[PDB]
Amino acid sequence: EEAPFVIVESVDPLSGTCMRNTVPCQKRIISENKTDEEPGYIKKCCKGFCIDILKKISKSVKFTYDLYLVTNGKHGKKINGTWNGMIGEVVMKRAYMAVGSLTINEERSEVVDFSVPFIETGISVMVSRSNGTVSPSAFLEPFSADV
Amino acid sequence: LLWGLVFNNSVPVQNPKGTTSKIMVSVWAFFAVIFLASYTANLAAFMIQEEYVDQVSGLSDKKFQRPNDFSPPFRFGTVPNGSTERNIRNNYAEMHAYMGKFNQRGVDDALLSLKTGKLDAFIYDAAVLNYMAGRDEGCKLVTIGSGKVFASTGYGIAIQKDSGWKRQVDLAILQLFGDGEMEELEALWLTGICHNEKNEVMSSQLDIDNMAGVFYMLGAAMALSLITFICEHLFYWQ
Amino acid sequence: WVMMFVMLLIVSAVAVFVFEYSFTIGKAIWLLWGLVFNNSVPVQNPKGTTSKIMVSVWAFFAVIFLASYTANLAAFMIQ
Amino acid sequence: TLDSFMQPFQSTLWLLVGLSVHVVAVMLYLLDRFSTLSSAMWFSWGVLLNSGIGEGAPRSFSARILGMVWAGFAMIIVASYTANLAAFLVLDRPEERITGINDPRLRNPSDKFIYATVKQSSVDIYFRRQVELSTMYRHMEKHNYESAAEAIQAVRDNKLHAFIWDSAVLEFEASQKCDLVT
Amino acid sequence: ANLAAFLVLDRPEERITGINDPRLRNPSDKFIYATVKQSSVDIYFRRQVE
Amino acid sequence: DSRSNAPATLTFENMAGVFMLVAGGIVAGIFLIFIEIAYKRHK
Amino acid sequence: TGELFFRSGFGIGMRKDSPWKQQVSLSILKSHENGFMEDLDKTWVRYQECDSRSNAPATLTFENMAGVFMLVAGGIVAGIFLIFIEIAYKRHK
Amino acid sequence: IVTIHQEPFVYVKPTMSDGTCKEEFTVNGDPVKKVICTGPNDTSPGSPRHTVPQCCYGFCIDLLIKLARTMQFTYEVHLVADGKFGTQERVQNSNKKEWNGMMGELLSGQADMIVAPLTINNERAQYIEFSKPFKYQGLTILVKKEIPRS
Ligand SMILES: *[C@@H]1O[C@H](CO)[C@@H](O[C@@H]2O[C@H](CO)[C@@H](O)[C@H](O)[C@H]2NC(C)=O)[C@H](O)[C@H]1NC(C)=O
Ligand SMILES: CN[C@]1(c2ccccc2Cl)CCCCC1=O
Ligand SMILES: *[C@@H]1O[C@H](CO)[C@@H](O)[C@H](O)[C@H]1NC(C)=O
Ligand SMILES: N[C@@H](CCC(=O)O)C(=O)O
Repeated sequence: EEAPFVIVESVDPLSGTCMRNTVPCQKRIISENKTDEEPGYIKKCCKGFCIDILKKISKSVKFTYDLYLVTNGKHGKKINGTWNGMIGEVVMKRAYMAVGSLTINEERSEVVDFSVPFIETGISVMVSRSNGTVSPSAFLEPFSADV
Repeated sequence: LLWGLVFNNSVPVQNPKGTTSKIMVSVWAFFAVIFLASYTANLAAFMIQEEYVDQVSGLSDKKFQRPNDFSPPFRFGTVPNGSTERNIRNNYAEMHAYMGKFNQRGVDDALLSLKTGKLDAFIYDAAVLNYMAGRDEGCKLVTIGSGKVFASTGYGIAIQKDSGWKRQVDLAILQLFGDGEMEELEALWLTGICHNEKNEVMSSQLDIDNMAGVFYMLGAAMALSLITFICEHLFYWQ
Repeated sequence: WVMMFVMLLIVSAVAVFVFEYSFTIGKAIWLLWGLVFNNSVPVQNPKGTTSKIMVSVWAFFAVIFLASYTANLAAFMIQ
Repeated sequence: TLDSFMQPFQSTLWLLVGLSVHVVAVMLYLLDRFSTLSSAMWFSWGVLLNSGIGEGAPRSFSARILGMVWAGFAMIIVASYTANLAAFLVLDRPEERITGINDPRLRNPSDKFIYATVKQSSVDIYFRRQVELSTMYRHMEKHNYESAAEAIQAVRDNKLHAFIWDSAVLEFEASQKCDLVT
Repeated sequence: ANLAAFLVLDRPEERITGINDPRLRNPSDKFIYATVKQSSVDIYFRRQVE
Repeated sequence: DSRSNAPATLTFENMAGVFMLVAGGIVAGIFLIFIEIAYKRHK
Repeated sequence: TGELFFRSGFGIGMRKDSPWKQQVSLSILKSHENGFMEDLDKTWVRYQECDSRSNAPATLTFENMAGVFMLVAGGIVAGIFLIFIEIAYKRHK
Repeated sequence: IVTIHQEPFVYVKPTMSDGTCKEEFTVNGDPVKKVICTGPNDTSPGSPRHTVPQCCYGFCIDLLIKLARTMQFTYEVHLVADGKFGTQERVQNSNKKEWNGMMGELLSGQADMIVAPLTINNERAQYIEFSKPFKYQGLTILVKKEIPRS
């Protein structure tokens, strides 16, 4: 889950499921550390832009899918010579794919294969707008230097 | 007489006794009145609609390159464990250590801190920042410039290496652009309320930072006045 | 406007008995009235310090008001 | 309307402006003797106020160059004041008005925007049948009211942000009490 | 004042909104627009029937 | 029928902030008469 | 005028099953992050000399001067004639 | 390599008499690299076209030189025959269809790369392979500005 690309919702309390225009996805939870819990999950469903893109791709080219949320480590970061996160999942089999917010860069594109980008992104600076304007020489702004 | 009369009739002066002299000053006064009125308006028009300028350029500025060498130190932060931090580390080694104390936790916490005043600038992905700035309670936050990205990349689908599905996935993705569903999806999911078309904040009270020019010209006039007086007095001393 | 006129009369009388301690009544009214309207009309200024101090603030009042009015009247054209 | 004096200028500017008038008056006296204190004080302070009082003038060539430029600074202050007051009386703070049914606020409901209609009406039929507005119906059915007259009272008390109903009824309601708008 | 009113206000004369403008969707004989032959712009317009 | 722009004919509201200063000088001018007449007799 | 409706990007066209497929793609991605790509934009694409802004409120120029300065000048060349009238009328009555 | 005349990206200028064209410096005195191009003159190809050497400089080929620096491979650029980006047509009323433009030379062994502005779409992606884009853009409309108010 990240941005307006993937939004994770909660299950409707009545029917134990959730409505249309949404894909059910199951997020794993770990409770006990002394004795780890085997196949203990919770059920949710999530929607967003990438979900719609995946739905259209699956409708176009025929295949079946089953989303499941990441376990730990956000997107991905090479930590002491071992990946973790979404990239760590896909590079260690048992994932085979990955969707959502994941930029393309040289270091990350040497262990996986990327598709054609469907949006333009980058690095931007965000500041709070000041309740003022600029006018250092507004008095001399009108007229011309020759008159 | 003429210089006082042109600038809206202030200083006292003795008028000429002659009749043709009285005639000429009349048309000169008409010209002066026309002149002045126009100038005032013009100034109203310039002031009424003036575009604002953000007080920062980009990632190559004195504010960023030299943080402490400024008036009240400039504070900014970045959420770690991401692509932006890795990109910043390689190309700007000096300014990476300065933001260690200002590492945030999440986007919501960073936005809250920016609203309160703990931070002054935020560095993160442009696509999400545009959405977050375009959908806010009020119009306090801006995206800098017109959205001049620095490291242009794009979001993609990660697939396992050496697999046949890559070509079909790429063709299916490329198909959507041609038929135009991408436009509909972007309009449905990424549009916001604001548009950032450089609207008039309707500035107020004309702080001292504006008329610094006119007081500088007055001071320069004073300097030349006493310089000329000293020179003339010493010349007349002989 | 009408309260401005009546206060102009009041201030004229004020200047009258301030000068009491060739400027008695009509000339002074004419001068003050002239002073509001961009100082167009030639006048005969008094020669008392207290009278000058009294006239200065009226001057101020005149300058502020004229400015308001032009600006305010410009709004009708723009809306 | 405005703060007659306080709106166009800061409080800090006036003291600087008032002090600056006193600065030159001291200087004008200096040039006269080097090559009338009250008379010189009247001149510079009088010019900025546009009032005509006083007969003293700088006879020496020293203050003639300085006196002329001082008159220019008098008009620039007043001229800027007039333009600023015009700018404040014309512009307005930006605001967002719902453009219609395709506005982003309604299409993707948040947790702080509430709108509803009258239960068991023709509006409920319109939204239920269409599929593209399925995400909009769920938010509406939780806050729907019982009657049109009761629902309008809720908008006044800030328990509801928007109300969807026929334009014929609502257009009449806006005129009677113009603290609402369509 | 009148002078200020004349200065400030002006008419943009409806300088084309974009691809959904009514001037382009159903064209008359008083508006002409064209592109370069055998380009990617031709592929975009020809491929879809709308 | 005020629509939304609604140009405002300014009322007495602005007059309070301006007429007080000029009216205040009247009661502040009579006080300085006493020092003026005293200074003439003193010097 | 207007916004953008068909969004894509320029690319380096190569034939399929080419040995240069892998190396070229990595080189382009490296050029973006190290700042070399934006240097080209400043040199060849980014320099503006024409005025920005749509309305572009422009100050008055001499064209206004000719309409007003000539009027007062015309009085000067016409005022000299009137002086002769006054002095002639001075001795004529 | 095969390129195309495009004003912002690929400039085309005639060479000097001796065979090496002019030396040029930027605003800050930075030398501008130039590559010899062998393209046909007489931009309208109706008249018999004769190849004539020229020299090019601009955005695309400056990127080409640095790209060729790391891979250590030489190059020799020429210009497309008829100045068409390329579309797929039908010829001689037959059952076989072929490309017409700079895409034909790439397919028919007369070229190996296209360092030129060539957008990515579904039609061209089934025959050639595209690299990651080095510049994002879109389509827009150009119209004449109105007259200012006197
Ligand atoms: C960024 O990654 C580092 C990895 O070193 C995270 O540090 C760990 O965070 C977890 C969760 O709080 C702790 O249990 C570990 O003990 C931390 N490791 C160390 C060595 O301190 C860090 O929390 C991550 N930060 C964010 C914002 O995701
Ligand atoms: C020409 N004198 C003016 C003026 C002079 C002095 C003070 C205020 C003003 Cl408003 C100049 C600007 C508008 C018209 C006007 O009355
Ligand atoms: C780093 O390298 C390997 C795992 O990649 C491991 O043997 C080693 O202990 C790691 N170091 C630390 C400090 O975890
Ligand atoms: N979108 C980034 C993570 C967020 C960031 O680094 O700003 C990535 O793909 O790594």
